[PDB]
Amino acid sequence: NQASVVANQLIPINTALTLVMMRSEVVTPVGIPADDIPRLVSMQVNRAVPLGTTLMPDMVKGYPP
Repeated sequence: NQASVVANQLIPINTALTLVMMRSEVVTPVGIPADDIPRLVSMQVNRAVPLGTTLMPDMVKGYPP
């Protein structure tokens, strides 16, 4: 029942995250926790993230839990 951040649209490379890009969903494997969505705003991804992909810690520049 742990929810993760999932891409609500394709997120292009080297693009700053906004709220409309991030939804929460119970997926496996588990990625960045959904509660970290506010922290992620304005952070950039280091690769394109397709629609429906779980955001993982290694995808986000500067992310540490």
